[PDB]
Amino acid sequence: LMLADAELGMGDTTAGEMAVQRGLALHPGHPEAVARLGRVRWTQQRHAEAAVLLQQASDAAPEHPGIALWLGHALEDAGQAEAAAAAYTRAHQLLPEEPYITAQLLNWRRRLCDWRALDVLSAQVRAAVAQGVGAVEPFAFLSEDASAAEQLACARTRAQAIAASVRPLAPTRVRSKGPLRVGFVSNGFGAHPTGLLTVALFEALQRRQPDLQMHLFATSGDDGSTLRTRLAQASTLHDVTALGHLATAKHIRHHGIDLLFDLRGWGGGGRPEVFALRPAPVQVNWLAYPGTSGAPWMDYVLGDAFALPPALEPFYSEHVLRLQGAFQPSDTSRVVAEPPSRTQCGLPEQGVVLCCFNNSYKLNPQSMARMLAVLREVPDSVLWLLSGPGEADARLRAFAHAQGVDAQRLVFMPKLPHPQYLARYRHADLFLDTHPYNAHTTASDALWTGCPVLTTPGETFAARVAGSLNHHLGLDEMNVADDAAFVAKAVALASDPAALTALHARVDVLRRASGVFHMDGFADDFGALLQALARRHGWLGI
Ligand SMILES: O=c1ccn([C@@H]2O[C@H](COP(=O)(O)CP(=O)(O)O)[C@@H](O)[C@H]2O)c(=O)[nH]1
Repeated sequence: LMLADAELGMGDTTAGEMAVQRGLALHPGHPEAVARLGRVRWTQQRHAEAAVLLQQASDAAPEHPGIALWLGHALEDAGQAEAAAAAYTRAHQLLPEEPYITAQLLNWRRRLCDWRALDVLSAQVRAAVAQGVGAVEPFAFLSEDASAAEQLACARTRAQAIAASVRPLAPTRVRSKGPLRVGFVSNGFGAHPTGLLTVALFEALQRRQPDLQMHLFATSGDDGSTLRTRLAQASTLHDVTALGHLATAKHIRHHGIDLLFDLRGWGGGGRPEVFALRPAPVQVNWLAYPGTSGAPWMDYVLGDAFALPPALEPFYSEHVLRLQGAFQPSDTSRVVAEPPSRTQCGLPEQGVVLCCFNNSYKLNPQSMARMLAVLREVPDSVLWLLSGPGEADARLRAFAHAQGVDAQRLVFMPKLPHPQYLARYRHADLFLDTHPYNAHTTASDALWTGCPVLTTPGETFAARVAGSLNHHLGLDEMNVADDAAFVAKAVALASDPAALTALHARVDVLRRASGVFHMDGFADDFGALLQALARRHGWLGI
């Protein structure tokens, strides 16, 4: 059992199982034992079986904390959202002081739009980051009202834990001579944000920057998307799913990558330990983790003048590089299809449709309140949202009612295949952004379909992304100072269709004319920046 933990700790789940099972062989029905078995299952990804057992073991010892949290982990990944929440609750009841349970609880509550004791929970996670302690996940922490400084703190602490338990590969340099090898590590190469944002760029680079060798290190297998196949077509895609961290790192070294981009990085399925092994001489943070890595192994972050302005530099560990337009490319080959009718989409046939298709953890009391206030001031408006996990949708219905709006004014879109979800935007009149974690991919999606995005650019990179897209498009009037200006601008537009029509017209002009959706230009800018970076590190060219 002690043995079994070490065996499980090591990775040998089968030997782990064998040990545990002999443990149970002694006292059948025992909490401490029954739980480890369920943890084997969880590790083995037999997630429904993990939860049966941890429920047996939880029920026999309603008081171990310990076991409660582990049952949460298992119920989370088994898609039993509300029950996983109820388990983290208990684990928090038993140990209110442990800023490792609180962090997992808070995050799971944001994702279910459960806001009980939110501020008290957030404070305790922020306290934990200020001493950290250290538990706290930098991705989850993005959802909090913390400053750039606090996110950095959270990220270092997490980075230090990794850098301590890893020995870097032998240092190497950028080749002085020959075509530059450029590498990108992601689990999202396919029908995922990363694949979706980068695909038209890679095809543009393949055509326009022949002196750069693109390499994609995919930490996920083929999902059968046209994205994965296009990405494969436009580069050398290496499937490294199932290689451990070190073998992944060695495989990047084997290919002699000069510049290596981390697309995810604190992400969730991200392999930051691969970066921690420094397989490439220059390592860049870009695009799909909207914050600092906080990490000694990351040389650079790639941003832009708006989303990462001079006043944000003190709060990055990386050195800051900027593109000449927005940091964010997108799939400009996408023909947005026509949606079903409004009725077929749950929408009324008349009425202004305000929408926000953001992830549930981005929808907080502040972002919701201000969307709801727009609805109160605009008679026949409707609010169109992504349907969310567990009972998320019902909690927002109750909150709308509490905020003095008819709950039936909220329409919840089920998750759709990307081409179908994209088409939904043609029914939307205005996209209402979230704070402090902006719409990112979803804002690019919205604008590409022709739907304007209203945002309140904040003080962190993650609260400035929507506003960068507006800024680089020329839509400055859609970046407003605060909640009051937000509700006012939206109300102004929603209650005057002629101005609204003019705005859609304006977005169409600016869509075609600005550099924002010009992936050829993006490729030339990106490539030139890569080349100039490489010469700064001794590349002589060719
Ligand atoms: O019904 C849907 C809903 C969402 N998306 C896609 O879900 C993704 C946005 O999800 P994220 O919040 O994890 C990524 P971000 O925070 O970096 O912006 C995009 O790929 C959307 O096109 C769909 O394709 N269909």
